[PDB]
Amino acid sequence: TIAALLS
Amino acid sequence: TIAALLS
Amino acid sequence: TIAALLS
Amino acid sequence: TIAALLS
Amino acid sequence: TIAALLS
Amino acid sequence: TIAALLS
Amino acid sequence: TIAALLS
Amino acid sequence: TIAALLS
Amino acid sequence: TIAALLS
Amino acid sequence: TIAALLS
Amino acid sequence: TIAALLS
Amino acid sequence: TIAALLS
Amino acid sequence: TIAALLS
Amino acid sequence: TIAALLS
Amino acid sequence: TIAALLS
Amino acid sequence: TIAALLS
Amino acid sequence: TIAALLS
Amino acid sequence: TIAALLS
Amino acid sequence: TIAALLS
Amino acid sequence: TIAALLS
Repeated sequence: TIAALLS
Repeated sequence: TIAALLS
Repeated sequence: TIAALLS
Repeated sequence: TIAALLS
Repeated sequence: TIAALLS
Repeated sequence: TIAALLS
Repeated sequence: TIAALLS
Repeated sequence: TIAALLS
Repeated sequence: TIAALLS
Repeated sequence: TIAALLS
Repeated sequence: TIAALLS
Repeated sequence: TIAALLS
Repeated sequence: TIAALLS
Repeated sequence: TIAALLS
Repeated sequence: TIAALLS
Repeated sequence: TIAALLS
Repeated sequence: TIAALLS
Repeated sequence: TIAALLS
Repeated sequence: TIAALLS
Repeated sequence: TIAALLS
């Protein structure tokens, strides 16, 4: 699993 | 903004 | 089970 | 926004 | 089961 | 917006 | 079963 | 905006 | 399944 | 499964 | 923000 | 079990 | 901030 | 900002 | 068990 | 497991 | 700050 | 700021 | 386990 | 500031 947020 | 879920 | 919230 | 449930 | 909301 | 349920 | 709303 | 669900 | 919205 | 939102 | 539960 | 909050 | 519990 | 969970 | 708070 | 926040 | 308990 | 938990 | 905060 | 726990 990968959960990512690039902001 | 980049949001992702990979499973 | 995978639960996620990304904001 | 991403809201997810994989079950 | 896969549930998702993307907005 | 995308709302989805795959079951 | 596949349910989706795209708007 | 790009929204996608792939399963 | 693919559900997508490009806007 | 991949759920993504690029905004 | 990312809130996740992998179980 | 993996629980995480990232903000 | 990161709050995590791996169990 | 970069947030990620990899498991 | 691993519990952590990083701020 | 890797949980990271680069800000 | 880091507060951790590895048990 | 860089916060990480690796386990 | 590695828990780190570089600030 | 650098804080780390390695175990």
